[PDB]
Amino acid sequence: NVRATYTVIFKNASGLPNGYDNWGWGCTLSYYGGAMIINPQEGKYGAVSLKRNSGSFRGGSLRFDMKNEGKVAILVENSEADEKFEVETISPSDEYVTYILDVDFDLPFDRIDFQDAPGNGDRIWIKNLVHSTGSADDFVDP
Ligand SMILES: OC[C@H]1O[C@@H](O[C@H]2[C@H](O)[C@@H](O)[C@H](O[C@H]3[C@H](O)[C@@H](O)[C@H](O[C@H]4[C@H](O)[C@@H](O)[C@H](O[C@H]5[C@H](O)[C@@H](O)[C@H](O[C@H]6[C@H](O)[C@@H](O)[C@@H](O)O[C@@H]6CO)O[C@@H]5CO)O[C@@H]4CO)O[C@@H]3CO)O[C@@H]2CO)[C@H](O)[C@@H](O)[C@@H]1O
Repeated sequence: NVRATYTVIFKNASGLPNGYDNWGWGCTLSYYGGAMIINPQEGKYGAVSLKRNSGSFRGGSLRFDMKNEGKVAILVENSEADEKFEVETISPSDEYVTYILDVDFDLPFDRIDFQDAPGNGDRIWIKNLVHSTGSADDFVDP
């Protein structure tokens, strides 16, 4: 079977996704309108860090809808190795945009981070977060 595995982490969020803890820092999270809303603290470069409690992801791509007042760094991490990887930094947008990003990290990852890169407290809204084991080019949106 050469088709990808698509993991819908959350569609509309009314809390953390079942199977995930938050190992984030320097922010508060709220949930409204199906969005996970990150409110980072000024000067903390805060982030949500969704930690898959059991198991890991490998390579593939990350898909999500986001709007954001400031630049957002997308990272993944391997908690066993304590190794992080910067996937992309996304510029501000006042409207939701769908991103599909290749993850070229070559260790498995069990943490997915959305970070307030400028450290200015700019808010971030996320919906419809999905991992695919396949490439962004080959992604068909579940
Ligand atoms: O309780 C559950 C569980 O916890 C376990 O411990 C976890 C913990 O929960 C978790 O929060 C912690 O997470 C780490 C994470 O692993 C690291 O990757 C992350 O690293 C951050 C760092 O904290 C930030 O300071 C840094 O911010 C940088 C930024 O990267 C850089 O771009 C920015 O540059 C500025 C520059 O300084 C200016 O001069 C200018 O040029 O502008 C630029 C851009 O604005 O500077 C920032 C400040 O330096 O980012 C990195 C990367 O994200 O840190 C977090 C928090 O510590 O991980 C631990 C595990 O190790 C327990 O172990 C377990 O028992 C328990 O159950």
